[PDB]
Amino acid sequence: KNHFMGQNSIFQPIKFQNLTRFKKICQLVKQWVAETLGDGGPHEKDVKLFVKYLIKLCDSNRVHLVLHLSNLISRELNLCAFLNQDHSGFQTWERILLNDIIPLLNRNKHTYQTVRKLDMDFEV
Amino acid sequence: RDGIPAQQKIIEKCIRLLFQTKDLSKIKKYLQNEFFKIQIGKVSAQDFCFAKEVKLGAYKSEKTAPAGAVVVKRRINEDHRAEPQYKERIPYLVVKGKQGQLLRERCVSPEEFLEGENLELDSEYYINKILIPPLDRLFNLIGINVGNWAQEIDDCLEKRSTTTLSFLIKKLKRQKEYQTLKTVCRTCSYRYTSDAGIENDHIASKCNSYDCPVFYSRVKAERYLRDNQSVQREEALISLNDW
Amino acid sequence: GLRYGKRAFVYGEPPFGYQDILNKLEDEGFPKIDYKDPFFSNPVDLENKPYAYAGKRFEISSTHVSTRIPVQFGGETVSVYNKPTFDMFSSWKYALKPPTYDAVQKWYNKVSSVHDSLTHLTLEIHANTRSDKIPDPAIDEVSMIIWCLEEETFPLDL
Amino acid sequence: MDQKASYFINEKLFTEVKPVLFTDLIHHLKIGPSMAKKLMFDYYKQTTNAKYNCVVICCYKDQTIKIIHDLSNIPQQDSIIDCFIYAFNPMDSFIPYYDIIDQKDCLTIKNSYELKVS
Amino acid sequence: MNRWVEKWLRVYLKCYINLILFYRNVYPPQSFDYTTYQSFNLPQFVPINRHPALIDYIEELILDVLSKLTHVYRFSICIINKKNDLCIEKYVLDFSELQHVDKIITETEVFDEFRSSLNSLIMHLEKLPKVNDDTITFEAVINAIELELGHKLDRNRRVDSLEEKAEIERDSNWVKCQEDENLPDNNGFQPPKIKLTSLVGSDVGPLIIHQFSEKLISGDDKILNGVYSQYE
Amino acid sequence: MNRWVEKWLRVYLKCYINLILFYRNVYPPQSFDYTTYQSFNLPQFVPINRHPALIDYIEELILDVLSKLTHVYRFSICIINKKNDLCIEKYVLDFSELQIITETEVFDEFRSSLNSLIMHLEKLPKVNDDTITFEAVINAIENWVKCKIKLTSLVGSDVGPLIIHQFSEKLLNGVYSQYSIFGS
Amino acid sequence: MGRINNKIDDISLIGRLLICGNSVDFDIKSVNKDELMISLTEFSKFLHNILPSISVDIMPGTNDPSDKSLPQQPFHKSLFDKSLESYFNGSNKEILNLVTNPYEFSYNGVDVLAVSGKNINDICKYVIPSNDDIEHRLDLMECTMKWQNIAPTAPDTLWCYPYDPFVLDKWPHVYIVANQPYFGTRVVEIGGKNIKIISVPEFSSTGMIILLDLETLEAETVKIDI
Amino acid sequence: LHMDALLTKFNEDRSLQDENLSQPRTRVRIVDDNLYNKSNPFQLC
DNA sequence: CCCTCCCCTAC
Ligand code: SF4
Repeated sequence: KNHFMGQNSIFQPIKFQNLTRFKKICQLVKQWVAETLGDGGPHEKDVKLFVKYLIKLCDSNRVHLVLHLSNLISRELNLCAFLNQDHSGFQTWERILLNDIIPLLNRNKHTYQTVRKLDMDFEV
Repeated sequence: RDGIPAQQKIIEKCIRLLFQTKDLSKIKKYLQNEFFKIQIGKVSAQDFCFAKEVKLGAYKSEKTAPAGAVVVKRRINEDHRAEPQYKERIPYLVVKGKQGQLLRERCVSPEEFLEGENLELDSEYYINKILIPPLDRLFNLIGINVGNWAQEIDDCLEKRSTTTLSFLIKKLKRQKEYQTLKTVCRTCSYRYTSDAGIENDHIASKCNSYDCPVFYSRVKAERYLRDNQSVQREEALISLNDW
Repeated sequence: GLRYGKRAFVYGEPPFGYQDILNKLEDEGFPKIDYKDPFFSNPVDLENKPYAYAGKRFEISSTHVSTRIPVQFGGETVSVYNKPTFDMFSSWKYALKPPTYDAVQKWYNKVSSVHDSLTHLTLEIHANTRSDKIPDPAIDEVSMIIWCLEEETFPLDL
Repeated sequence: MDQKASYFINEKLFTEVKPVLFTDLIHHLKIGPSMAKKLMFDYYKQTTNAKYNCVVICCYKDQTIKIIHDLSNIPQQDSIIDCFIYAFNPMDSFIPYYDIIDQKDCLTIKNSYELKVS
Repeated sequence: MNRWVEKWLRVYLKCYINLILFYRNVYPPQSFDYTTYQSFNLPQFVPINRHPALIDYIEELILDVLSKLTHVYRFSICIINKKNDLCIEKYVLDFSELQHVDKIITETEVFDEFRSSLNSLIMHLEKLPKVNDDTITFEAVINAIELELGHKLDRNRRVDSLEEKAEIERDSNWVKCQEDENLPDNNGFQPPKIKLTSLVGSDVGPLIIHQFSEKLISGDDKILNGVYSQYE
Repeated sequence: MNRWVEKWLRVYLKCYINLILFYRNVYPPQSFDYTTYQSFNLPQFVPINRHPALIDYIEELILDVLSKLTHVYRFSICIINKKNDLCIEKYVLDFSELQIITETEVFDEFRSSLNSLIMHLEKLPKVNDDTITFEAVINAIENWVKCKIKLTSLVGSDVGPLIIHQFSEKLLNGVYSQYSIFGS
Repeated sequence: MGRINNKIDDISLIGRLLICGNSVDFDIKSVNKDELMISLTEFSKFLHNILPSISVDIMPGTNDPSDKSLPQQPFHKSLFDKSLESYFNGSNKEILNLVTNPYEFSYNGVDVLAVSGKNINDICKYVIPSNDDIEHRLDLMECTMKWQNIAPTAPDTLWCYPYDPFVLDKWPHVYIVANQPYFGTRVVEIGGKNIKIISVPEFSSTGMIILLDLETLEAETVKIDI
Repeated sequence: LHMDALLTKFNEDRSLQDENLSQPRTRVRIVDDNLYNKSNPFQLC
């Protein structure tokens, strides 16, 4: 409702798979991580796209959203245990969610003005 | 003692506010609220009674007689035994009248004012004459005048629930207030009756003490309950809940 | 006592003391205590009109920050003339202090065998009147008399 | 039931922070109260991450419906005639919220009188 | 459409602030009362303090924040130690990506989303350690994009209406600050590390709000001393 | 650059000294004018002494300090106990500025520093009457006569060449008495 | 509804539920329509959720939005959620019924006199140095039955009555007085006629329900904790 | 006695019968004979 | 605009 806005809102949300709402993309990610466990593992292209989206989110000072997605994926994996644990899809999903996600949390420590003081200790 | 209790209270409150807080905003807000209450009619009607002692045989002429002398003379005309004693204060109120009518022409007694069906207190006369001059005299020494402050002062039918709730709340508030007043009067009349059942509420209702604010409150509550607006609200409620 | 520093200079003593300041201010022509004149809490009621009566001018102001003059240095008020120039991504704090814990807790917690007197007797009557006419001695008779003697000052104990 | 009630409970407990009652399962899966209690008990097991506070009630011989709070000393143990998990709570404070339920076919005891419209 | 959006935002902010004050022992728990009506229909039985001055302060702060919400993309409540000026806990309400449309999401759905968000906040707050009495205070910090405050009194304008007076009060009631101004200065001897926790946020049609919390959860002595009721 | 810095530093130092003088009891209340002045568009009341001689002395001290700012490294207002000659309290203004920057940034920095000072002074315990004295002390880098702790850092100016740092120190026999300075 | 007890054989025996008053608690002196509307919508939600399984009869109370005199008129058709329009159509009064505060219920041939308890709560507000316990309240109800009137304290209980329904013309089988501090029951025999008197406690405090068996006129109690 | 023992003693051996919900039982019919009889003594205009 | 009559108070 002014000139400084980048969109209909104050800031421009990052669009992933033609989705804008964060709840919708969160539920899409949850459905994808539930369905890909029984497929033997998510496709490499999908994982690369998710990593690119997370990198875009981190570079835009939205590390809280990245932490929320990480917690959602970890909770889904934990709730899927004892039924589909060690079923050749759980292990690959856990390895991806560790290696390609956890180190990514400690990058792009900017808040639109220089860098944040002190160090980050994420809940994960 | 040639004024009214309401003006005494208002001046005392304004002077205390000025002496303690020295803030004229609080005085302005209080005065505006009081003027609005007087205009709307949310007043005791016991604090708007004059009481000046009269000497019936010590007046130059009937034209020079005081306003209370007119009321006393009217009561004497209706009954010769209602002759006041020497230097006895005769209470009276002023009521709304035609433009240009003399002040002594209205001169409503409290007995006549309360029994009068369509008698209304002269809000404009009171607010101007009895309130503005003393407040101006006390406040012109500061540099301000209270006259400016005084002069500055379908869809519902569709929403049946809100309308019926508001009507019910108003009616229940009035009923509860009337019940509390009746209980107070019954407890007071227990002094004479020494009874707690019926034939004590009758005696309590027979009281007409004009020195008690509870009597004025009870009369006002009865008038409100029997008013035409209450009948209008009840008819609207019946129409709304006729579905 | 805190050390002044490795290389510290000391300024001259102030002209006044705690007790001499008010006396010297009174000597200079100002009152010792400048009591607050009548004012307005909010500037809406100021009306921006001169306040006068009988040829005497009255200066009435408000304590609101809108009508408070800026602090002047050297007798000349210092103010900003150019329009403000901002920068992107500025952070701000609300300044105004909330009520304290102690204040809220305090608010919650509170919420001779010799006769030397005159004997006295009092009488009241009840008369049955006709309709509403007030009792009349010529037409209405007395139906009841009530008398009460003052027992405090009544001797003879009959 | 299996693999469905568990998913519904997980979603309603973690995706949105809301207490989950067995009547919610009754309305969702259109199943009897006893089956709902059985599914609540089944979900109560095989859960390594105890991120919820189960709320249980005890039904006595005198029909004394009692919310169990102490969880250590339950008076009149021999008088308990039924015990089940009433709800799953993700927080210490229960304070549930109730709304309009379209109980089209979830009734177990229907009333004699039928509703007439116009 | 902002006639209803502003009311819902006011309700959400009031509930948020009151919950933070209640669960962090900023004010004694006895003053707070569990209620559903606080001049508006609240989403749940939120505890709202009964102190008149505190109620007026919170209402004025919420109205001031809403009056400039167009330029405000982030509103935060800072928990500050009274013994030494230092932010020990920080709760953030992210208003970025919030639709600002003046042109039908109803109230039940918005209140359902608000209930979920406030339930997440309460669940996070309950697990936190308790706070001693008369040792903590709260602060309000907003992150704006393009505005300047404290410069509208340079024109010597005389106010003639209550709206103009409120505007001139709100324009000068804020002081410019710096990011992480209240945080410890990274002494280097076991430096404190800020801890970030993500919470759920409402995603109603017009209202897209994200929320997360921050906590020191560390120290180098003389920090968080005599405020967390020892071990428990 | 320097013009606005000096123009607003004069007023900032005047408000500094007057606030310190009023909030402590070096001079009694009712000798200040806290009703008809505003410092930096701040919502708080700022007191200014009603005695022209003390005001002139403070202004001359400020001008003298600003004249030798390039050589002065520190400036502090020292609170000294009578009958002891011990510095009970100190309010130091560390200077690290280098002699570009707009007037708005300087105004905002000084306004924030003054707000922090007012907030800090409001929380301090009340001191008794006729037991306090103040002295202006300056430090040279590398009317002037050669001469336990509780640090409390306060926000200064950091908007560029202005790197002024503000802090106070603390720590007496019966000087402090707990008891609202504007209530009389 | 049989969800908690799960003994569908015994729960199905409860044909009807009777709400005897005091459904909402508020102060008329300081109350707006918003809070009252919120509480009324909560009550309407309960009624909507429970009406499909059982029939409910509503009775006005002292602090309910109704007149302060004892002969309180039924609840208005409004002040209820829009979801109850079908129940308020007029033809279906066997599921939801709104009645006056004193009302005689002929439940399957058994006459039941019910009052929300303003009469007993009104006699008990006096100090009578010639005679608060559950037995005292039961004796007071027995006296009300014996005296053949329901409101002995007319100035305190009832307002101006046009053209007296409170003088009994027929003795009921069951006498119900609700909103009392305690629960108690007693069978009385006045002139060879047996009358069962029941004192219904409040649900906000001591959240107890009374089950009245119509076949044997025996009352059993059900308690809910938290 | 631990609550887990009570839960596994009661909920484990559930009946799971007479709750088909396809044909729920009808509630006992209780009729108010004064519903349409009118002539309410306590009804005021 | 000014005068007279009446009410009430302060010293
Ligand atoms: S009016 Fe005043 S005096 Fe007359 S009865 Fe009621 S209370 Fe007693």
